[PDB]
Amino acid sequence: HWGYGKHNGPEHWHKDFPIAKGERQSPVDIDTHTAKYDPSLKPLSVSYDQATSLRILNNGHAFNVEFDDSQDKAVLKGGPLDGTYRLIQFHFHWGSLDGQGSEHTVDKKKYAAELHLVHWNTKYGDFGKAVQQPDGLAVLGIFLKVGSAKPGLQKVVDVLDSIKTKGKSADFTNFDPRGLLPESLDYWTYPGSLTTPPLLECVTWIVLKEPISVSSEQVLKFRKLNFNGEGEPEELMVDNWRPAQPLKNRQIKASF
Ligand SMILES: NCC(=O)NCCOCCOCCNC(=O)c1ccc(S(N)(=O)=O)cc1
Ligand SMILES: [Hg+2]
Ligand SMILES: [Zn+2]
Repeated sequence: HWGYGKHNGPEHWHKDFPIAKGERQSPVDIDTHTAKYDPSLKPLSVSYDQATSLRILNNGHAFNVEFDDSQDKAVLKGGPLDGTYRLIQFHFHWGSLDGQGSEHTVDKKKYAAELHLVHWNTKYGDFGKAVQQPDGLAVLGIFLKVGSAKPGLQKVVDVLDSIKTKGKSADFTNFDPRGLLPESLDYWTYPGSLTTPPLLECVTWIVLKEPISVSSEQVLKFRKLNFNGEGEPEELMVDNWRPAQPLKNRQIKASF
């Protein structure tokens, strides 16, 4: 099955998921000189004071921190969006080296990692239904650059040892996502898709201008994770990112 290896990597995904070559894929390069300043763009509204984290899980392609989304607990609104989007999970994409790892690029510049905070439009009732609509999801993308440690990320880093292989999970309550946000909420937005199979084109991307910094040691722990399950040949979970895809006439709007 699909992965990031040379035999099952992104270049092969189109075979089982033809949408891989659709008209609104994701990730893309943000050409900052071609991005359009849209004055009609509203400021983002991140309401995560009430977020209820549940657990963390190694799903074989990344680690996900899941939240309780049975109620309007942690939501995203404003920006290019209409209605409320509820946080379901967050995960990262990282590289084998500091010079690569992000999915989206800014003027072809790659970051060490990229944080994705996944939300689904509540008008559709459930996540499964949101994935069948063109305005079904909203993913908040935050770039990670190597520098100073991120206080707020440390809690995640420490549990990683507990979910080393695919299929492992650990309780992960009382995690506050606000600790992962940059100071500024300026963003780029464009119509896109999931970045992993099934690559559904249901996402409104909100990519923050300002990156968060993490330490070398924080990033290193990410790379200690395994793609494989327990008792199988060890394969380091690195470079779980997809290359930039053709914009194809879509327009990237800037809130700044
Ligand atoms: N009805 C059968 C069926 O499979 N329906 C599935 C409904 O939607 C399924 C989508 O796959 C779910 C798993 N993936 C994700 O949730 C998921 C979420 C976000 C991103 S990303 N990287 O673009 O932020 C990538 C993947
Ligand atoms: Hg869709
Ligand atoms: Zn992602």
